[PDB]
Amino acid sequence: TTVLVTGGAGFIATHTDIELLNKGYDVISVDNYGNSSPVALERVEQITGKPVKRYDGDVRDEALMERVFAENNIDWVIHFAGLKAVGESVAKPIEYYDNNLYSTLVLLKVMKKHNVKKIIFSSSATVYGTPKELPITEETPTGGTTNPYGTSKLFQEQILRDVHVADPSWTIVLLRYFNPVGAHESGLLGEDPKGIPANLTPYVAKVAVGELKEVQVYGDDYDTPDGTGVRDYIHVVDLAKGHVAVIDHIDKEGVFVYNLGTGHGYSVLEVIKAYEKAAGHPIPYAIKPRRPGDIAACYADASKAEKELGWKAELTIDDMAASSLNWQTKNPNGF
Amino acid sequence: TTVLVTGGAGFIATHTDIELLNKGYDVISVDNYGNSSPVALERVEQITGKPVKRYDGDVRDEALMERVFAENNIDWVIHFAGLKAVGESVAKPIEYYDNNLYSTLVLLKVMKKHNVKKIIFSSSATVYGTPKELPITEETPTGGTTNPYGTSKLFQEQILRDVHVADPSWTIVLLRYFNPVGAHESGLLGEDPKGIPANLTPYVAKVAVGELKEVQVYGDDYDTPDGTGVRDYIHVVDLAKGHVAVIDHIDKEGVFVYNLGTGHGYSVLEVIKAYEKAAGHPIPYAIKPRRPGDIAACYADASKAEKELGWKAELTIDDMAASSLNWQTKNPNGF
Ligand SMILES: NC(=O)c1ccc[n+]([C@@H]2O[C@H](COP(=O)([O-])OP(=O)(O)OC[C@H]3O[C@@H](n4cnc5c(N)ncnc54)[C@H](O)[C@@H]3O)[C@@H](O)[C@H]2O)c1
Ligand SMILES: NC(=O)c1ccc[n+]([C@@H]2O[C@H](COP(=O)([O-])OP(=O)(O)OC[C@H]3O[C@@H](n4cnc5c(N)ncnc54)[C@H](O)[C@@H]3O)[C@@H](O)[C@H]2O)c1
Ligand SMILES: O=c1ccn([C@@H]2O[C@H](COP(=O)(O)OP(=O)(O)O[C@H]3O[C@H](CO)[C@@H](O)[C@H](O)[C@H]3O)[C@@H](O)[C@H]2O)c(=O)[nH]1
Ligand SMILES: O=c1ccn([C@@H]2O[C@H](COP(=O)(O)OP(=O)(O)O[C@H]3O[C@H](CO)[C@@H](O)[C@H](O)[C@H]3O)[C@@H](O)[C@H]2O)c(=O)[nH]1
Repeated sequence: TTVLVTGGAGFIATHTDIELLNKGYDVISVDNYGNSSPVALERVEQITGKPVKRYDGDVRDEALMERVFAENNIDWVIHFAGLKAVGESVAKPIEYYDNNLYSTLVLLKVMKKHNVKKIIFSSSATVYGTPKELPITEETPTGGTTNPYGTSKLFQEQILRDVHVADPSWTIVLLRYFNPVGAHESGLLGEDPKGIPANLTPYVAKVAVGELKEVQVYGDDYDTPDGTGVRDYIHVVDLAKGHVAVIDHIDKEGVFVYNLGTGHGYSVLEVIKAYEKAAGHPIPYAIKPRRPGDIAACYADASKAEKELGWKAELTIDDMAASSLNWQTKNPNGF
Repeated sequence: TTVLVTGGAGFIATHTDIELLNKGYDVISVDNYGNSSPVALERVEQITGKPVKRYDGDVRDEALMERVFAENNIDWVIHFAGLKAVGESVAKPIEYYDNNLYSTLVLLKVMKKHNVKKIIFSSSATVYGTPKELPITEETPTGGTTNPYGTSKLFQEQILRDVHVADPSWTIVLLRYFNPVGAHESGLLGEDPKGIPANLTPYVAKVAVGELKEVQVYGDDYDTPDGTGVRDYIHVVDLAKGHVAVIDHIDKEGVFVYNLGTGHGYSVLEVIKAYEKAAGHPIPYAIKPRRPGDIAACYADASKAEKELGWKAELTIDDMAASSLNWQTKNPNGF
């Protein structure tokens, strides 16, 4: 079984690539390295002793995607390629919509043309907006999105649902990830965005090891116990394993929806404290204004994925922080 | 004042082009003639005695759109370019999403780059789905869309709203058209799609003049008085005049929303009867199964546009049918 992994050099993709290769799948990557390094795929190969067939370029490049499908016999696609910062999306809506919607559309066109009709889409807790109830289930209504990123994910979900209406031989798996953190136990791979990290934990990891000065806490006036945002952090290895469980268990047509989270919510301040415990020293932080697009609190009821896929994310916030720092200590400037 | 009219050779665009030119605006067209003829723009020029500067090609062609903006000093854009059949959209979602979303995204990118920040978007009563109340106002909730076409219009509305969040110097006018019908009084221009017409009235006009055999009535089991779909038909000339009223009256930043309809709903059977009255003979029809994506009934409360723009659509269903047949009798195979 061959899996095409778009954005295949990114944070969640590289961890997924490991888990797929360890389970004897063959893996192909396409990535434009806008938020990642080609060295990450070298590390996947190092960890697994298995090849990743690498293509360099943009998922919106129809000629490139045509080559990918013409040169390979692909069974499944996992579509990670996307821009993913809630705050940046509010400021750069067209960059987000172009990248995120048009990558999906070009990919679907090529997949249809080659009759490859099994996709896992990297969707997001952001599709629930300000959650109608907590914890969030797959029955919690979507919509009320607060930022173009989240809107783009909900749009993409609908586009995919409409592909299945028009051709019900498709298998569409909408995985709504919550907030992955951490690194493969080896410390040879981890989260390495380009520029200043937009996500909380890679920023915190850099402050812990002295590569950035001060954690910027975006808002302390949310309707949460300590005022800072609450999220369901999931170890990136657990999330990666979730993808293998889908491909292991779903071999029929249909639209399938799963929340992938732990069910444990942690505030920003609690995350910093988990890193302080892992580092053995204070990590400087400052209270800053709210970031546009952020909501107060979201976390998952992932019962459905446990029942249907046999999968649960049990690595802890301490496992996340420790594995993160292990990577960052060994690789303080990343790749 | 120069207006770029994308889809500028289409049904509603060509009527709008006339009304703009008669009011002393300068008009530029870009169209790929997927559902129209270049001859239509010759007829606009004939009617008005004014030029239409013509570009041939696709709004998704960034190099073409760059040329359009580099070669001309554009004040306003009216974005008509789109695929527009509810039923076809259910069967061809990716064609619809690609054409409709990516044309908009390429256009916005170029407009931003040239600091042209005034747009009228051709939106649709379909954004209301199955209407929460009748008649529909601009306060009627959107969503519940029943077909990828309608979904694509609601998506585009949100993309445009997000452009204004990111740069509130924009003027965004979302015009939700109901169902335009009819032809310029000259009969030298009218509705001329390529292929078998997907809309009701061009099909009915062709059956009336013997160019098609039988009106296909899609469903007679809707929750309406006679069982057939109910719509708010608006004379295409009134709708065209609505666009001039926007540009005449709105010269400030902001997001502005208008329903453009008559407030008079007519069933399919009533439309056929209006054409029979205009033709002076029966027009054969048959009851057929429902078309995917169609809803029972929608019509507009257009009070807001009357107050804010001084505009009302008062041409009648008889004016629509008669002007339609006048065009079709003079041009039985269109252009
Ligand atoms: N918290 C999370 O990190 C989280 C949660 C839910 C969903 N997601 C989604 O999961 C996916 C992956 O997230 P991640 O944390 O691994 O981010 P990431 O930035 O590390 O990975 C995405 C990758 O896609 C690549 N890419 C982006 N657009 C591309 C394009 N047009 N063509 C080719 N390559 C492109 C980037 O270069 C990068 O390697 C994204 O779609 C994201 O929205 C992430
Ligand atoms: N009842 C109606 O007809 C109605 C109601 C509400 C909204 N609308 C919207 O109004 C607009 C115009 O409707 P119309 O009835 O004039 O249809 P139309 O098909 O006559 O006009 C649209 C035009 O756009 C052109 N076009 C389509 N995609 C293009 C692309 N990518 N690049 C260049 N040109 C392209 C076509 O060739 C055509 O000339 C559409 O966006 C439609 O969705 C129509
Ligand atoms: O430097 C930072 C970064 C973040 N935060 C806060 O930390 C929390 C998590 O923020 P972040 O890591 O930016 O993640 P989210 O915005 O919750 O979004 C992530 O999680 C979503 C699913 O929940 C994914 O879809 C997104 O792609 C991914 O970026 C939020 O409360 C932020 O306000 C800070 O205080 N400082
Ligand atoms: O051959 C036909 C065509 C249509 N209908 C019916 O006639 C009505 C109008 O149909 P149609 O002309 O296809 O228009 P709509 O589907 O209502 O959509 C039009 O009106 C929308 C705004 O209401 C626009 O956004 C769309 O682009 C435009 O195609 C509907 O009840 C249809 O079921 C028939 O019975 N036979």
